Amino acid sequence: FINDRGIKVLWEEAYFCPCLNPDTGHPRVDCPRCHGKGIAYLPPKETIM
Amino acid sequence: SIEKKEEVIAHNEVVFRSLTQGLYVKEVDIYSDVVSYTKDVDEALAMPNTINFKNSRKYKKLIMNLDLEPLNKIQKVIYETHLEGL
Amino acid sequence: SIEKKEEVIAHNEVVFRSLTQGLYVKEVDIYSDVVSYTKDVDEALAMPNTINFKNSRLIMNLDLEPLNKIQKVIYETHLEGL
Amino acid sequence: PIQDAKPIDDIVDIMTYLKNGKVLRVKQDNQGDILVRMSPGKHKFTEVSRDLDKESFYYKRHWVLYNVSVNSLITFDVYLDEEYSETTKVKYPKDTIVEYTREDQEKDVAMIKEILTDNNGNYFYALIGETMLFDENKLNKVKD
Amino acid sequence: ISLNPIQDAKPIDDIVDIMTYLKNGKVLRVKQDNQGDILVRMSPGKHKFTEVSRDLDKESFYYKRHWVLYNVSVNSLITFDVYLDEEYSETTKVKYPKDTIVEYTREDQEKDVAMIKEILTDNNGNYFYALIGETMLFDENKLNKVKD
Amino acid sequence: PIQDAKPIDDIVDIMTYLKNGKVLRVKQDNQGDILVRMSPGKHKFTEVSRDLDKESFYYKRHWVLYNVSVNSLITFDVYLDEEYSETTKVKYPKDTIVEYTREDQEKDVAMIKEILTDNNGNYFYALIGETMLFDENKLNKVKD
Ligand SMILES: [Zn+2]
Repeated sequence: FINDRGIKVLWEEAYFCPCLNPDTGHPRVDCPRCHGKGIAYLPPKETIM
Repeated sequence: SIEKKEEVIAHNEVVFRSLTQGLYVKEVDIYSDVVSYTKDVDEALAMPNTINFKNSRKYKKLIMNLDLEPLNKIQKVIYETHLEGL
Repeated sequence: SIEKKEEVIAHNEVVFRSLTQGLYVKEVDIYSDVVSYTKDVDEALAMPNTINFKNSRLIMNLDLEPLNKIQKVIYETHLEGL
Repeated sequence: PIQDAKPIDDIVDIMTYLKNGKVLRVKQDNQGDILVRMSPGKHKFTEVSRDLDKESFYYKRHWVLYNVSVNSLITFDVYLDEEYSETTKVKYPKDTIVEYTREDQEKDVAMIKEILTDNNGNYFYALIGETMLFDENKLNKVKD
Repeated sequence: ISLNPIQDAKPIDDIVDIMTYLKNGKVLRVKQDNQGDILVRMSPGKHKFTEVSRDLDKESFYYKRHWVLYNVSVNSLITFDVYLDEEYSETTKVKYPKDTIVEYTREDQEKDVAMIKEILTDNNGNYFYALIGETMLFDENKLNKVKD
Repeated sequence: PIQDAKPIDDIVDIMTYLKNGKVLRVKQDNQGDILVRMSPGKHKFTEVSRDLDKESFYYKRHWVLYNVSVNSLITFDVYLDEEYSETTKVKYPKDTIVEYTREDQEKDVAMIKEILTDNNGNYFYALIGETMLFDENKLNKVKD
C-alpha cells in the first residue's frame, strides 16, 4: 500500500559535522561535508514515501 | 638528563614557492593567478592547514600550477625539563 | 630544515627531595621543615637557584636532597620540502 | 605508444585486489569519478570516497560506507588508482565516434581504439572495424 | 542397517570463491536476516547483470524458476551466510548439525561436552551422531545443546 | 586445594536458611550479583539488595521488597553471603569451556570442574568427562 501510493524519493540521514568549532559551538562557513550548515549528511538511500 | 618532553604545534599552514623565481606568493587576482611575490616567509600567502581546514577549494587553480612548489610550514614549541643533581 | 630557532630559559630553581621516600616537598612548617610530600616533580616546592638566596636560607632538614631544576622552552620553525 | 590505461577485465581480479586492500578507481558516465575500497578491521564492508586527488599533508581522503552493486563494477571501467594517468592528451579519446572515409573513398562511421605516438607528440588512430592508422586531421568527430 | 552419512551444507565464508562461482554462473542461495531466503544468479548470455529469485526449489519440469534484475550489494554477501543451491536442501534439517558442540550423558551418570563429527540416519529417520572421545553413536533425544 | 565456593544444592535448605534469616547471594548471567533476604517482623516477605559489599560504618545495605521466583533460586547458584569468597584467582574458572588434547593426542572440547593448588599458587584443572589433571598451559580457552 505504501509503495502503491508513495512517490520515489532519496533519503539521507543527518549528523553533526566535525567542523563545529569546539569553543563557539558553531560551524565553519564552507567545508565539503556541509556547505555552511551546521549539519552533515550521509550517502543517499533510495526509498518510496 | 632529559626528564619530560612535550611538543606543541602553534600554527600549520601551506606556503607556495616558485621553482624558477624562488620567491613566495603574497597576492593573487580574481582568477587566483599571482599578482605579487615576496621573499619573506612571514609575509607570504598562506592557506590554513589545521585539521578542520583540510581539503580546501580556494586555491585549486593555484595548486595545479606546475611552476609552484607547495611547502608545509609548521611552528612548534617544546618544553624540556631537566634535573642536574646537587 | 630549521629556518629560525631560539632557546630561552624560563626558570632556574632548587627543589627539595626526600632521600628515603623519594617524594618531593609539597608543603613545609614554620621553619621550612616538611609537613607534606608529593610525587610530582614540577609541583614540588622550589626556590630560585641564586647565591643570595642560599645566604638567605638545604639548611633545615637531614632527610633532604637539595636538587637543582631548570626549564627550557624552545621556539622553532620548519620548512619541510615536498 | 602510451600505457596510460590498464583496465581490469575480470571482476574476480577486482575482488582479489579488494581483498588485498588496494584502492580502485571507477569511471562514471556524465558523472564524477569515484574511488572504492574495502574497510579494514573486524568488519569487512565496501567504502567509497569522492576525493580523487592524491593523499597529502594538505589533502586527506574521506571514506564512508555504501551498498555498492556488482553491476556497476562488472560494467564500468575499473583501474588501480595509483597506476592511473589522469589524461591522455589526444583530440579524440578512445570509444569516441568519428566519421572517416574508407579506402575506396566511401564514408563510414567508426569509434576509436588505439594509442600510438612518436617522440614528438604526433598521434595516430586505428578505428574499430579497421586495421590501418588514421591521423588527427583525417578523422572528424561525430556530433551527438 | 542404516542410510549412509548425510552431509551438512557448508556456508561459504570467503568472498573471492563466491564471486568465482557467480562468474561461472553457478547459483547461490542467500538468507537475509530481515526479509527472506533468496537465490542469486548472474544473467546468462552476453547481457551480464545480477538476478534474484524467490522460487526456492529444484528446477522441476513443472516448477520454472523466474528471475528479476536486482542490484545485489557486496556487503549483503559478506554479512549474510550464503550457500550453494546444490547443497542447501530439505534433504537434511538436522537439529544439531556437524561441528556443533553438545552436552551428552555418559554411562557414569556424568554429562560431558563433545562435538558432533559424523552424521547418519537409520531407515526410520533417527539421526546417529558420532562424538569426539566416544566410539559408539548417540541419539538425538539423549543429547543436550548448551547455548551461550 | 581451596574451598572458596560452597554451593547449595537443595532449595529446601535455602528456605531453611531463609527461615533462619541468614542473607543469601545469588549469581546472575551477564548481570549484577544480588543478595536476598527474608523480612523481619510480623509480615514475612522476601527482600532484595543490590549492595554486595560488607556492612560497615561507611556502607549500609539497602533492602526493598520483590516478588522473587523460585525458578531463579532452584536454577542459579546460591551461597551464604558471609561465607562467600569474592574470586578464585585462576586463568579458567569452573564451567569454562576449553579445548584439550586427549591421551591419544586427539583434540576434544571440555569444561572445567576442579580446584587444586600447591602452596606456591600453581594450579591444576580436571575436565568434565576426564580424570587426570591439566595445566594452565595445556588448556586453551574456547571462544564463544
Ligand atoms: Zn562541516
